Amino acid sequence: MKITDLELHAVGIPRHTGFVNKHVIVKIHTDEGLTGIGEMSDFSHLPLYSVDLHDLKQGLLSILLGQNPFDLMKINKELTDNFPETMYYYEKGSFIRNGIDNALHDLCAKYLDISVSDFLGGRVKEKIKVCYPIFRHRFSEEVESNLDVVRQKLEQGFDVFRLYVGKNLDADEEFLSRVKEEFGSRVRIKSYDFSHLLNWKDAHRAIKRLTKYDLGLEMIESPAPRNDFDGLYQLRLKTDYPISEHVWSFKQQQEMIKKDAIDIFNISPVFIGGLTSAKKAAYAAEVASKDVVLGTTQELSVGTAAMAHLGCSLTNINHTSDPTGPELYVGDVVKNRVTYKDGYLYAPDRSVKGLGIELDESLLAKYQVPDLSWDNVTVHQLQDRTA
Amino acid sequence: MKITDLELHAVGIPRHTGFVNKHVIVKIHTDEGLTGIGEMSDFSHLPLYSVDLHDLKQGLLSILLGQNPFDLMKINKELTDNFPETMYYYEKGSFIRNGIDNALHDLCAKYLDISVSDFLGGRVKEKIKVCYPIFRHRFSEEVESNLDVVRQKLEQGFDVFRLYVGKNLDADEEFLSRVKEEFGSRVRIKSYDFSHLLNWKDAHRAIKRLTKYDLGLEMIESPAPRNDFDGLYQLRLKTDYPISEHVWSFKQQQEMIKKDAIDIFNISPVFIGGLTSAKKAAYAAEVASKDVVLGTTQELSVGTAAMAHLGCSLTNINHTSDPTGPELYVGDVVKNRVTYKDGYLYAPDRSVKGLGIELDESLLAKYQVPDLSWDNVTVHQLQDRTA
Amino acid sequence: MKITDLELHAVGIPRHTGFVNKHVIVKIHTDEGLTGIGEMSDFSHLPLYSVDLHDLKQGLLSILLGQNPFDLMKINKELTDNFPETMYYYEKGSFIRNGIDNALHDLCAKYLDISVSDFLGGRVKEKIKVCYPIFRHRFSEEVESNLDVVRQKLEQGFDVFRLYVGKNLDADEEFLSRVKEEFGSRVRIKSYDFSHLLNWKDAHRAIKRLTKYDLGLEMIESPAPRNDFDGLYQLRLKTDYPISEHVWSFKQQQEMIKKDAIDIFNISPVFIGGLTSAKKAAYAAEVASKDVVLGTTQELSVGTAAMAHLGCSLTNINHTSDPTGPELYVGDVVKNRVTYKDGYLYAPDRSVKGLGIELDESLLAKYQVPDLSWDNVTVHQLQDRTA
Amino acid sequence: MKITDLELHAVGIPRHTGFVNKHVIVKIHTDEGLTGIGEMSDFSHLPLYSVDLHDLKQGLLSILLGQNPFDLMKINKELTDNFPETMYYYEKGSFIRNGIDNALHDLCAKYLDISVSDFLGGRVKEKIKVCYPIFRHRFSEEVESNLDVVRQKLEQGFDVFRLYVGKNLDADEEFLSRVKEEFGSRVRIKSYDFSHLLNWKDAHRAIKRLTKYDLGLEMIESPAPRNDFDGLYQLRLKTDYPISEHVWSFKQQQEMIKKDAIDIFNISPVFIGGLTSAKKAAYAAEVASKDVVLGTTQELSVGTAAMAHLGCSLTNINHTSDPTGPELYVGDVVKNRVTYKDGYLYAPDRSVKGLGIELDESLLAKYQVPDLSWDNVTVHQLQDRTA
Ligand SMILES: [Mg+2]
Ligand SMILES: [Mg+2]
Ligand SMILES: [Mg+2]
Ligand SMILES: [Mg+2]
Repeated sequence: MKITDLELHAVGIPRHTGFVNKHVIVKIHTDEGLTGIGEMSDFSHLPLYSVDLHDLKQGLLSILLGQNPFDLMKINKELTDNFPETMYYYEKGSFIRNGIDNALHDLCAKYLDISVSDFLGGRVKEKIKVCYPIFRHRFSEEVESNLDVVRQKLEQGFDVFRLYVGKNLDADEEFLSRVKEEFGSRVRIKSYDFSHLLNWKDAHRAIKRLTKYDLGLEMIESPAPRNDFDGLYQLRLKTDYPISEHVWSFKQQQEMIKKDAIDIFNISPVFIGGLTSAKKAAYAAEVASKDVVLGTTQELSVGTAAMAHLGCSLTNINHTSDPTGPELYVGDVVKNRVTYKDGYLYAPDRSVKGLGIELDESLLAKYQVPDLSWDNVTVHQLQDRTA
Repeated sequence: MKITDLELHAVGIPRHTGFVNKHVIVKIHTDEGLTGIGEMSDFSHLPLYSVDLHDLKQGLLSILLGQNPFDLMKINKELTDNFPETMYYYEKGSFIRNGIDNALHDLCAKYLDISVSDFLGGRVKEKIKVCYPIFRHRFSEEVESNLDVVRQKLEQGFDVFRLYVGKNLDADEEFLSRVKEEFGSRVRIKSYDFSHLLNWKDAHRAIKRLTKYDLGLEMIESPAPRNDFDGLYQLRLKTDYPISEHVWSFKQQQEMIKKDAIDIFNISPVFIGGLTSAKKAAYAAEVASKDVVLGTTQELSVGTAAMAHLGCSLTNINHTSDPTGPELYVGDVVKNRVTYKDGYLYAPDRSVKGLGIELDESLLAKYQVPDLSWDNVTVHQLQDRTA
Repeated sequence: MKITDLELHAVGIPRHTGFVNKHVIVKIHTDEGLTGIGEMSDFSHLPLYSVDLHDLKQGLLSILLGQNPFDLMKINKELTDNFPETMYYYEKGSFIRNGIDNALHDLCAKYLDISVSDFLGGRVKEKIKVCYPIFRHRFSEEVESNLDVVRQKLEQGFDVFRLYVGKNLDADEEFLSRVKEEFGSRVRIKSYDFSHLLNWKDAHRAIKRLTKYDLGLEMIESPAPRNDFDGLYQLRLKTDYPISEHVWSFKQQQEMIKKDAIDIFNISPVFIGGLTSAKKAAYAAEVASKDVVLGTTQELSVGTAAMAHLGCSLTNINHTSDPTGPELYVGDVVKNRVTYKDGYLYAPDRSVKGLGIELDESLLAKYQVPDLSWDNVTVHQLQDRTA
Repeated sequence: MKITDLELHAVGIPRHTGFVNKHVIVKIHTDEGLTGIGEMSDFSHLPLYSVDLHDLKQGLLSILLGQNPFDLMKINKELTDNFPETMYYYEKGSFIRNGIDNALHDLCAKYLDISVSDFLGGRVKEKIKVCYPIFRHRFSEEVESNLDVVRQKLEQGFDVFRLYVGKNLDADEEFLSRVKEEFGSRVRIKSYDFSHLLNWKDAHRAIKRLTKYDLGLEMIESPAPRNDFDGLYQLRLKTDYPISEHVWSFKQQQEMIKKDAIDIFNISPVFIGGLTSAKKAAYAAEVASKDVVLGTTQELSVGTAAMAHLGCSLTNINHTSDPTGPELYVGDVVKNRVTYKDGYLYAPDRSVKGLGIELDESLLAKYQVPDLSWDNVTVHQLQDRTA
């Protein structure tokens, strides 16, 4: 059993918010004809440059060609050796490793005729509560529109959301006020995400005024600059609400643990390099008796299926998670998208081999994009995921 | 696919040193007729009391009955809930969880017709260098005999050993002197193990005089009392040689990491609760960029096969490990013991499904013991594994 | 005065060691016809992926178009906003910002008819002592060859070198022994560079044995993993020799200062984002009363000219620096390379406007490369700069 | 291009408050006839002794004679070597270095026929919000008068002020109450300045009662004794409002950074030694991701012009600054004072070469003073700037 070829299909898929993300669907071929599919999710984050996929294919084939897909530890080591962890939230090399590693999980699972679930430790639950995102307001005039989103998604079953805040505290507070005002306890906003936009003492003042509205608030996320472990700690000591932060590298996670800087570790395959790396981060968190939430970069059904399996295998997830990609994207690349019911992400059928997903070549062709080049976008738009 | 029954076979197997250990071979039965075998290795450690196996079977069946053997995360959680981690090196509950978890790995692997290796991440190497133990000298008159052991095992292929020290520094030094004297660089003693017998400043003085003899010394092990994280740290700062310590609980490992108390994490399934728990500890160590060595309690071929698979899957093992059970025990319970060649433990045939081991009912019956009751043994003998 | 267009010329230039690096020569055009030239130096470092220059041109033009080249603070802010600092040594976005910022310095200087020197604070000296690099030995058989290099460069005027160590301590020591042996005090090796390959306690042991040879040793560089501020500190407390480390981001530099983790801050434009960013790092170091050495990634004459001006403006450089690119590369892209005499890098003629360098279109065309795609190279080769 | 002579013109200029300050206007002459003008601002601060200007001219000429005005790094080094930093807020040597360095910027800019702005990094903005000062009340009877000042300056365009507090908390509170009472939200008091008069726990109690009045409060300044880094830290942890402190020396700034003692670094050329030193402090603050406010000692138009250019070049100024000298002084020494409109300090015309200011010899002669000798003044008056 050995890898013989690799395919990288770039796609451009807009969201209902109008923001257009580019992803790369991965295909790993073997000698026995079995193919694994994966996803390098959302390359549309800073820095403002793009990876050459023709070159990337050679590099990855160079690493993978002839390897036994079951040597995940070995292969992941070589992937990390060629794509070092950078201590940065959106390292494109992490998205790359993720697409390879999750495609390998698909490949291995299909080969054994089992669900990726049974290759990750099984099930602890069959679905995980998630939340729909309301992107940050920079102006008060954006509030009304986001209120329609709440009203609309709530009707479709999502009773839990999360709010990106920090750029205009007045608009943030206005939105929260309007929500409480109109839906009362019908809607919950499980977290206010600062996206590392504020220094901790500034986050502290903002947290203090935003938490006047507690609609089932579960955590405050990224309330300090990237890698400001000490800032996170001081803030963790000053706020009653749990402090969550994303895990984008092992070194960074080690440091937050040593400093006891946070309460909840937001782990998501795409930012840490894949399912193999996510399990490592998750287990490190378990060993440290730390809570975990399944974060997201908002991925397509292939990626969401992968994280769904992993998510339903974790025993230390006691809060609402964030993957709602398929609901946010107007398009997708599979025959049947992962399912969301009542604000819950369902783990794919445990009977279906592999990821429990199937590619739709017509959709691939439809959303096909020549490369990962950027479009006219502003820094603010990239940070807020707006258009 | 569901568990229907459980069997616990107690065996008494003496070592060439004369010390007699009791183990429990595990059998987990399923509805589809597939059975997984495991090992609760070496119950012959303090405290001086024994577990009732009739009662234990009911308790474990109570947890396992009807469960899907693939729900390792779920099952391990319940096992931990019923057998809490105690922060003690020889918690018998850990040996118990270990036998269940490794039998589950055997069961799952057999079911998918693959080697436990392919269920643990694959292979990074095919064998791991190990060392033969020379138990501690309490009197100078024990030296000559242990020299015969070195001479004899060296001839059989083991060129690396490890020495338990601390009770009689004169005898320790005498042995080391005699070895260097007779074998020169032909034999290596990769570590001096204090077994937590000394307070750190005492270990420091002992380390200082013992390290006059460096026959390829790789680490100093357990040079501080159990759980003395600060003592380990101070000592780690005063010694050039790496400091290794056993991982017997997640809380304990978390603390050694936060304090950066050691250089090498000695991880072994039996002391942490099984393959699932060992992978967690191993990954926590990887996330912390810490070195790892595969420790041991000296197990039979069933247990050694399990650790062998795990060992050959780890990427952060850069020193000599310790599992040499089958070489130390006069007896075993399998048709073909795991193989040792040139001081290397070979991972079982990757083609053979499961653990790659086969029980020999005649041997089970031969070494069969009514229970895990103790024999006339002294505290010193239990700490040193002597007779 | 405003920017109207941008040009990115990729070149492939091999070294005498055989390693082939790819660089990008930058041209920023203005409405008044004045053009500034810059250099995005050495993209041939991990991670193993490449940036699309067609896309990059649009992104950068998007930021620069219409801007007044004199608004360095403003422009650098926007550059950082689009290419966030990642806490990683070889962030390609940093190389990119560097090429833009140094071309802007060239543009502004030419506009005022002055040397970039007079735009950076003037001169403190006219030349800076540098050292020629001897790349790391992985095998003893590589020693003889590197000895020829020493003998040969020494004859050409370089009496100071630096050695990359860490992978084969025996070969390192062998080389050092042979040098001392053959040249006595004629040659100096100002530093042993570990390239973050070892954990600090391991570096400590290595440092201890390598420093048996002190041929004018000035510093130990990168003796701890990337961003291991605490490891650097502990080591700084255990070694008499100064500890130097590269500055690859402001956050990272801030942390090393707060922890007093090192003795010498190795600052180089290419890794921190340009001359503007390097001055900031340099001034931060001055405010902290910390020593500074001008590091390097080994750049062409355009980049070397830029760093030369900056280097001769600093008052806190009291050790030998590292930029010897033009001596290491078989080719270059200018009419007259920067000059090295007696192991000193000379700052370009202070009378010549701009960088004091001139592009040679024929050379640009000669070493022209279609893109920044990778060639068959190994991880080891990328870390050691060998072929 | 070389310096040939120096002139120091002492002037005495009273404020509308009646306090009389002495300044020294600087003139640096060159061989090519180009002259740079500068300002050693406000010598009227403790300690109670004065510098001999005849002697000072010899000393400075001794340092400057024959030097190339463009060697700012070199010259500033020599200036610091002759006028060491003392860790004291009002070190007269700092005022001296400032006048020389800013005159050198004027000289260099004129020489290149550009604005000092284009010699400091360009523009990030064209004006900076500033505040008018209300000096501290020692008695309740001083309140009414200061209320007239608010009412009057507000009418002239200044809607933001700052209040010096600490000696009579009752009068402080009375003033604040009266302001809120009469102007509501029309006037803002961006900061309460303690002038290091109180120990931190005392400042904490005072802060607690004064902040009952929040008229757009932006920061609490100098709430701890001079150089009490630990006191600033403890207080920074107990107050929600940002803590700002002046930067009077590199060593002091380094220490506040290492201890993370404050939120806002108040940087002003006069207290740190000039534009060159201010940029260093500013960049150190940028590298540390710390906020900055342009402080002041209240300077004439020459000095205010200099700081204006620097201020409009900084990217990390996100609060209201303090330079309002020309509005506070009844007299000045230029043909056209820097302009203030709507509480904003405007950067001098970017088209005018140099500082964008012109000396008025008649005014120099008018406010001419024989020396910097003191007049009958009390300690309280010197601390509060009252008469
Ligand atoms: Mg995303
Ligand atoms: Mg044992
Ligand atoms: Mg380089
Ligand atoms: Mg003053």
